[PDB]
Amino acid sequence: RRKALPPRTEKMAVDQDWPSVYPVAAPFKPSAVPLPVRMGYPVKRGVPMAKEGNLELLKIPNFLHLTPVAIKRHCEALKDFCTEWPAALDSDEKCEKHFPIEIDTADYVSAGPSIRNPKARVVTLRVKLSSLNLDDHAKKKLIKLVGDRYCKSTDVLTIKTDRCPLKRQNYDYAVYLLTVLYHESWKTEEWEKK
Amino acid sequence: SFFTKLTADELWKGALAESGAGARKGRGKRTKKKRRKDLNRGQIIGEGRHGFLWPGLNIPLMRNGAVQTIAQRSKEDQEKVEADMVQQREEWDRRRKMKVKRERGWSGNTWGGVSLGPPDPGPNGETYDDFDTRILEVRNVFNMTAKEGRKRSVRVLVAVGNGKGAAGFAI
Amino acid sequence: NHNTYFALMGTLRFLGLYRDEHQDFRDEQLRLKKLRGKGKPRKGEGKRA
Amino acid sequence: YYVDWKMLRDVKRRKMAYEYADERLRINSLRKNTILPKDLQEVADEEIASLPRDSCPVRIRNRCVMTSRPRGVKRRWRLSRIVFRHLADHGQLSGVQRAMW
Amino acid sequence: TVDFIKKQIEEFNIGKRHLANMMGEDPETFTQEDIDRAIAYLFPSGLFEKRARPIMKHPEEIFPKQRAIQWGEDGRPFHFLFYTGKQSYYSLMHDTYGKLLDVEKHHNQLRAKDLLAEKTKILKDPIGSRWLIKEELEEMLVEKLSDQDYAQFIRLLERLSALPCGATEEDFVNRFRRSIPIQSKKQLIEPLQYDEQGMAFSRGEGKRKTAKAEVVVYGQGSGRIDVNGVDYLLYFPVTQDREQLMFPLHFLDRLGKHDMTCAVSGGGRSAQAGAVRLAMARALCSFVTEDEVEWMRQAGLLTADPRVRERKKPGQEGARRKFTWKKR
Amino acid sequence: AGFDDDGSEFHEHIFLDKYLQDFPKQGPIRHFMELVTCGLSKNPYLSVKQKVEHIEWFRNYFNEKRVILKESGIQLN
Amino acid sequence: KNRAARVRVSKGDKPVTYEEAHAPHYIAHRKGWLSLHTGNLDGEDHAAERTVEDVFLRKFMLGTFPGCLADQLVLKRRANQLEICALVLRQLPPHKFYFLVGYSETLLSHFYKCPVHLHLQTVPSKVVYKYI
Amino acid sequence: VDVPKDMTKPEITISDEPDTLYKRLSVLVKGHDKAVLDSYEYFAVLAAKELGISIKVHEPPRKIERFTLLKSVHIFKKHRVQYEMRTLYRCLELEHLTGSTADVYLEYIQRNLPEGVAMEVTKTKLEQLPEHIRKPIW
Amino acid sequence: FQDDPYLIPTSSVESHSFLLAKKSGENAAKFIINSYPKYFQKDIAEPHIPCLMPEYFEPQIEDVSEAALQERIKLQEPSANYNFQQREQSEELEEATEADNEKSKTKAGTWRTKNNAERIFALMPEKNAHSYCTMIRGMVKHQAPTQALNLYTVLLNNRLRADVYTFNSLIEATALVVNEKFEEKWNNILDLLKQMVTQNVKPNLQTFNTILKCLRRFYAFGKLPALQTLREMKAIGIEPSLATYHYVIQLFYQHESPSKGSSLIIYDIMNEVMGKRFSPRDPDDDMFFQSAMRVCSSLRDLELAYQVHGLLNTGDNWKLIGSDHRRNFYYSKFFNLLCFMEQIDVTLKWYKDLIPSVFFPHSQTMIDLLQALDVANRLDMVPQIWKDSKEYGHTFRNELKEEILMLMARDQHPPELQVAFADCAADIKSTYESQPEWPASSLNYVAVLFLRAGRTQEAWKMLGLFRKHNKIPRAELLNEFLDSAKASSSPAQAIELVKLASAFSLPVCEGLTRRVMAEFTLTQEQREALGELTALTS
RNA sequence: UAAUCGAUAAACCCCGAUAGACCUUACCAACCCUUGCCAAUUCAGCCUAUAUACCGCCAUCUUCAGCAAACCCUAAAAAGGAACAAUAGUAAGCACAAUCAUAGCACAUAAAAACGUUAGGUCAAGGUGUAGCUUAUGGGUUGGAAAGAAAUGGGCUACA
RNA sequence: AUGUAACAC
Ligand SMILES: [Mg+2]
Ligand SMILES: [Mg+2]
Ligand SMILES: [Mg+2]
Ligand SMILES: [Mg+2]
Ligand SMILES: [Mg+2]
Ligand SMILES: [Mg+2]
Ligand SMILES: [Mg+2]
Ligand SMILES: [Mg+2]
Ligand SMILES: [Mg+2]
Ligand SMILES: [Mg+2]
Ligand SMILES: [Mg+2]
Ligand SMILES: [Mg+2]
Ligand SMILES: [Mg+2]
Ligand SMILES: [Mg+2]
Ligand SMILES: [Mg+2]
Ligand SMILES: [Mg+2]
Ligand SMILES: [Mg+2]
Ligand SMILES: [Mg+2]
Ligand SMILES: [Mg+2]
Ligand SMILES: [Mg+2]
Ligand SMILES: [Mg+2]
Ligand SMILES: [Mg+2]
Ligand SMILES: [Mg+2]
Repeated sequence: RRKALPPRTEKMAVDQDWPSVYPVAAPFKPSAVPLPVRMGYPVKRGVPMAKEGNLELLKIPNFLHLTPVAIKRHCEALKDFCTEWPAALDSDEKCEKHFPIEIDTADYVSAGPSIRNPKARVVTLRVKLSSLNLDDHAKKKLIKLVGDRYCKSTDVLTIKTDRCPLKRQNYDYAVYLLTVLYHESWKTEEWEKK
Repeated sequence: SFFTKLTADELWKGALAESGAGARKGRGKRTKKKRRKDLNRGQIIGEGRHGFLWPGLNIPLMRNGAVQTIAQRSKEDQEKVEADMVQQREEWDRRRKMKVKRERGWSGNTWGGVSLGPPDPGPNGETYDDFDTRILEVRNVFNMTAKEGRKRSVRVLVAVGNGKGAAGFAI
Repeated sequence: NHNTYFALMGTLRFLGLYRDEHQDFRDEQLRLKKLRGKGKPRKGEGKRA
Repeated sequence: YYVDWKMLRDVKRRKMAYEYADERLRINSLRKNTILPKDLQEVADEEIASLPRDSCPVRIRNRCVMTSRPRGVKRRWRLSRIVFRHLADHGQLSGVQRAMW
Repeated sequence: TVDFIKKQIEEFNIGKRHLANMMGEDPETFTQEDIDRAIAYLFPSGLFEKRARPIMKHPEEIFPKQRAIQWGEDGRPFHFLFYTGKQSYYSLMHDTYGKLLDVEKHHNQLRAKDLLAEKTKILKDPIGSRWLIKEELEEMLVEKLSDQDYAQFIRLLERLSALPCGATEEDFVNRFRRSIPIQSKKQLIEPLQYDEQGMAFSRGEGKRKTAKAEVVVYGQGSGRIDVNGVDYLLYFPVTQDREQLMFPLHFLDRLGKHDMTCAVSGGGRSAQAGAVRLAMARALCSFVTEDEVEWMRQAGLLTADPRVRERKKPGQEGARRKFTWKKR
Repeated sequence: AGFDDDGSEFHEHIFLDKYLQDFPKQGPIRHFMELVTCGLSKNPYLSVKQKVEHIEWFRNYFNEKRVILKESGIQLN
Repeated sequence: KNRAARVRVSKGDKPVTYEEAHAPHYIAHRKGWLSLHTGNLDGEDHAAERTVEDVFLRKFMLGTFPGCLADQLVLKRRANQLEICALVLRQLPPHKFYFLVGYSETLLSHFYKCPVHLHLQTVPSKVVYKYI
Repeated sequence: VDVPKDMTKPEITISDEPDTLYKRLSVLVKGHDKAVLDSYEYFAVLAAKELGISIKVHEPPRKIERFTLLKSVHIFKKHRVQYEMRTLYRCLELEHLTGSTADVYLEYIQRNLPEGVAMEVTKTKLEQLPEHIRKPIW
Repeated sequence: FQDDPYLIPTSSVESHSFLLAKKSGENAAKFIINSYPKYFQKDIAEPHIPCLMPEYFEPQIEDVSEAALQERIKLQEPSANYNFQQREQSEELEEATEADNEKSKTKAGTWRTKNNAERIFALMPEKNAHSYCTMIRGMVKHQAPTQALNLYTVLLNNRLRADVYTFNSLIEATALVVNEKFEEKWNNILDLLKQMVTQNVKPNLQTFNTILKCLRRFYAFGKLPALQTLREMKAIGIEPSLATYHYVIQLFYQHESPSKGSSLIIYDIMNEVMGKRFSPRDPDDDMFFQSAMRVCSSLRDLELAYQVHGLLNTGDNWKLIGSDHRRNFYYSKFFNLLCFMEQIDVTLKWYKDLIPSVFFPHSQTMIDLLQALDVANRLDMVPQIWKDSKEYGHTFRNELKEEILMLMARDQHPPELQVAFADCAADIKSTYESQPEWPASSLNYVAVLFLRAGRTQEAWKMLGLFRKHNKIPRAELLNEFLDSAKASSSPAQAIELVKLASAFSLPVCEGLTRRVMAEFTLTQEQREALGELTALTS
């Protein structure tokens, strides 16, 4: 007993909305799509293949759940979740006076059962040295203490930490390195007078 | 070793060796006979040698309006169903080893005098069941080519006739 | 883990949810060989007998 | 079943390598340092030589995971070149194509 | 297959309406480039063959033009040249020869009445006229032709067009006339730029063998060139490379009237010198008038050098040289 | 996500000085152990319990082998 | 002669699918990839495990839909969920289609420890691109 | 015309903790084909303009990783078959952006990531000073 | 379900079949996982999903009683074997292991119940708060309330209090056995409620819900103490349950058939209901939407159905109706109301929203669109719903052929729709002549359709094909097609009609004969008229 | 020598090997184990023979343009099938061509190159038909694989 | 200048 039904194209209305049909990621099922779409290399007398029984349309990624009207609806839904950026921090220079420390961290996404990427442990802490209370002699001791991590042109200090298993432990170790450099830069010891 | 194995089409194509160089020119037919049997014929899809009885493949979903449970037949039922399968296999073998008798026209091995029934209908829908066609000569004719060397071309001569006075011959 | 792969797929083959054409081919060829009469001997009978 | 007895022996060799991997590290730490006394170092050579043979990382052979070819294997896919070509010409691997420039 | 074409037309219209619905645009102004970017957004195939990408167009454009039914229900053919095998092509030759005979008869009547009121309009060379390609004539006649038949038809068309011309016959001929685009190798002269009280400075880009060169030149200074912050003599010790730096200025007799500064990256010394030479040549077009720009073109300054190092082939040594081939 | 490394902080991973308390303070044992603990501080892939296991293995090794340190030529505790 | 992933020219009667009708040098020119996943990029890891999972999926679907499977699978990997896209003939009852769908879903979810989707399109016969 | 009523049920709880501020957030997507990356760029820019982010997108140069393999099974080293992997990059720069907006934008982009691509996010954030540095000296 | 048209279920039986097939596939694959756990031991997912691991149904330690007891309890027979193994080695089971074993016996499973009772009380003085709990919910299923009352007495000797489920099952046990006196059980329920207040236990939602469940199956006029119970619920501040509200609707529905005062009380209280978002925290909330639609289908009102549909749509759509069976009951009576108490413009618009999506029609909702279009005089709408009912209604089609086709003669036929009429006739009368009782009413309808369409030969062929089926229509059809052939001047058809009517003895053969003398006088065929008379007299 | 194998005219000779100190290793000498990887199997396992049985992957003619299903004709037909001012040839298709890549055309390169020939290479990537073992042609451990009387191919460094 | 002796439709 064989049964055959016409697809959803005949029952599809003119003014029906598409995000109600396609909520999430889909394999481009051709029965629910009313568009006659053709892809494939044609024969010299032939035409490209239609949407039924075609694996190239099954291979291709689809943006049918990302139609622009659906983008407007979804972003109007996410509008309640977002918060406003401060008006006083609009400029890079005022950001430089207010928040001098910037921290580069990375998160990675991949298709697979495993989440962990070993390069995700890295933490790169950058500080402009003009925003601190280092003295002259303490500043010179800071450059001779840290060496290559300080840029002589743009006057920035960059500490990259890798050794800790977690990004929070790397962040704590980097900010610990910054504060121990600050506390040990001011110390004048007995061999510093020679 | 599960990744190592292959597909039945590849296995049969490597087994019968129909594309080999022996059958190409005519070098074959000395000691060459391979038979292809479809192994997916008598499969009930859910049949297994342990004998598990599945609610969708082997037996239907609903009994007395209720939902059936996953069950297993008895061992005695297992050699009964296995006996039915293997007896189907020698039934297929008995049907396969039976050969149709070839009606001889003039001699035992020649094609002279053998009839081929009515000729094929034409493009206009005309159908000729009253004519009969007979082979008078079969002859293997060879040709010399640049690539293949010997090129065997079978030519035959037949006659058609309805028995009412209309007859013809062709090659 | 090829052992677990082969064991799982063999158990599915005998439980009749997966159908394996290659082991079907080996079973049919061994059946034809035993029908012809040239099979695998018992362990220990080959050399002295 | 693995496809070959060489594959089976390499699985066992990797197993004893993981089982004894820490002790080789601990002994070779004593071995590869010149601050340690030589009287201790020759002893450390004695317990590194008394270890089982198949626990060493140099006995680990990179074979194909499909057909166990001993050589011609790409390290990224762990596949032999014939099997890699067989899956690559059928388009079963993403991003791999016949090269044209 | 006519009803198939009508079905394709109507479901193409319905699918166009659904595509306008799912984009949220105006369906009355929804056009073919909108369809193209719509399909390129919704089904984004990255494929090197441009014909293998997903398309939804007019079914008349996609489906090939088909032969109609050639006979009635009684078996009688509609057209009187059906038994020639090529009815449309031979009807076209019949119509062309009928027009040629009518032209000859009308011109004989005009000769008898002693009037020559026609003119030779065969020369459409300022328009850039060409006849139909055999593929285009096959598409028009919806039938396969041959090169000999095509040459026969074109020489009959020349026979018709070389005669005195009537308006109907010129309208018949101009169906088969095609126009070429504009043929010109004249470059676009970049206008001079004035910036912060500096007069007549120009900019040029050069590329030769991986070396990219920016050259900016001032017409208000003396003759010196500053390459990458150092002097040209220090940067290019090679006298040949300094001659490459000379060559456009000595070609235009303006060696000391321009002050240049340069930024070149990549390649070696001769590649950088050639890139700087091409960049100075392209930068000097603003100062220099049009006939001397063409003189530059036939001197070969303004044309880029396509000689790029080839790829090494597998089984070979240096992309031409193979290994030592042993005969036995 | 899901791996907190048993709630450990960076000070248990970096500074291993509190497990070096029972060692000969002036010999080559301190040299060897500060190289080892510098390696354990630099290593990202290894857990703190296994680092304690490595230090206790080294302690156990130097505890079983005592006489060879005496005939080495330097006296170590 | 080049013989990889090609169908040989017979008398003119063998039906051919679009993927079998194109030579491997048409991959990413005219035909695409039957599997899409992350691990084959430039600076990305874990390609071999995805490769062996790909292989085991091809053999398991080929033996799980015996004869009613038309042609090669489409295997999509997108944020740990694995989409298996199939062309299946109208051979078996839809009872048996849904039985095998639920069975394959639960079995592969518990075997690769990841969420699985089984997406099917069921066709009358093998789709013919050329010859015939 | 069958309209279900009161579809909205949000759960937003505002904590007393100050929200994290990011200076910049770089999204580098890598893919195999250009059209998917182009359409995904259009999607991301449209979501960015409706969220009010005012972003800049640039294309980093591609790199191609090439290798050579043997053509035959047994012995033919003169004739080789070469393979090619193509990766393409698109980079989104996100400037002057907050924490909850960062989270919801990133997860909306992440759940709408297609099958054949990957991406890295690089977050540089705003933090004034630790509590042991501000103005003490030992 | 997969929305591929081969896999789209045509009917509700096919929908249930496909869903249970997928569930059987899930159960079969999980059976494979639990049968062979060693093949799934390897973990690839690093965040380590615990539900994806295979589950062990085996006891961990075999011969140790204190572990093996609870191990075989947490999986009936195994718990009994573990208890027997603990008892045979003189190992004393404590008050917790015996409680778990008694709970495992009561959750699964009548002489073994008394044996388990002797096991509970004879060996150890096991605590009341497990022992009476287990046994009193056991003899609810095992039908023995006297022992439950005896355990209640034994509990009240031993100073311990009675919880909410105690008075639940005990009010059920006292109420369910009635020997010709309902007041003696109602007063006992009142005394148990008073002692529930006395023993310092707060009476829960399901306590008064269980009292109402007791009140349901005895009196139709026992709804006054049910209303006082409902108001006592609203007094104490606990939000009332939808099972309770369903049971109130059940009594007031039983009272609805004599008088509608109970119905207006229902409508007032649901008018109080309709403004709240709902959280179904009760297990018995399944038949609520069944009964609240049953009262509306009984009293034929629809604005109430509008706001109850909004109530279904408001909080959460699917979690308040338990089964697909009661869900198609809901939608069938919902369309039974909406078809005739609203207009066609919204009826056809919710027709395409509900019927091809939610459930496929049964016969009660098949007949009613047919009577609604016949009331509203809508003839254009017939072929599309016929093509729909061909899909969803193959079972009821032969039973409802006449009731489908009875609309076709009530209206008048303009000449624009004759293609649709001819197709709707031709598909039915090709399918049921290619095979099946087929009535003559459809012959009347098809003949008046081709009479209005002006086609004589196909209608004559159809009547001739019906009279090859060894039965005849009535003579009004014969006169109607005789008028059709009289307007078209066809004498041989009239000859065949009258000959095969006189051979089959119609009662109005005299009228047919007089009509064909009129026909043959009009067409001047009086010689063949006299020939027909000669044939009839022979 | 106790001590692998294959290739071995163009189309072998830094060739399987984009790779041998043990491992790889299939070789040899000593020792050992025979339901001996697996859920099960009067069964596993074999780098044992046949590339003259094969599939899979290729070399060569070859940057040669031809191959071929289905028809038609020849005062027979083994076979052949064209004359453009045209004298029997139509021909779906595969090759060539066209298209595509080397991020703009163009050129060039790459890629492609049909049917077939050399019973051309590969049972040792892997599976396999047939023919041979099953206390051994199978499975493990240890130790060893020399060497140049000579000839020759391809390279590197030079002879300034 | 030559190249013997086991090809099967
Ligand atoms: Mg004979
Ligand atoms: Mg093997
Ligand atoms: Mg190695
Ligand atoms: Mg060179
Ligand atoms: Mg060999
Ligand atoms: Mg040899
Ligand atoms: Mg040779
Ligand atoms: Mg050895
Ligand atoms: Mg060796
Ligand atoms: Mg061996
Ligand atoms: Mg060969
Ligand atoms: Mg050989
Ligand atoms: Mg040609
Ligand atoms: Mg010929
Ligand atoms: Mg052809
Ligand atoms: Mg191009
Ligand atoms: Mg070219
Ligand atoms: Mg090439
Ligand atoms: Mg080409
Ligand atoms: Mg040979
Ligand atoms: Mg073999
Ligand atoms: Mg060489
Ligand atoms: Mg001689």
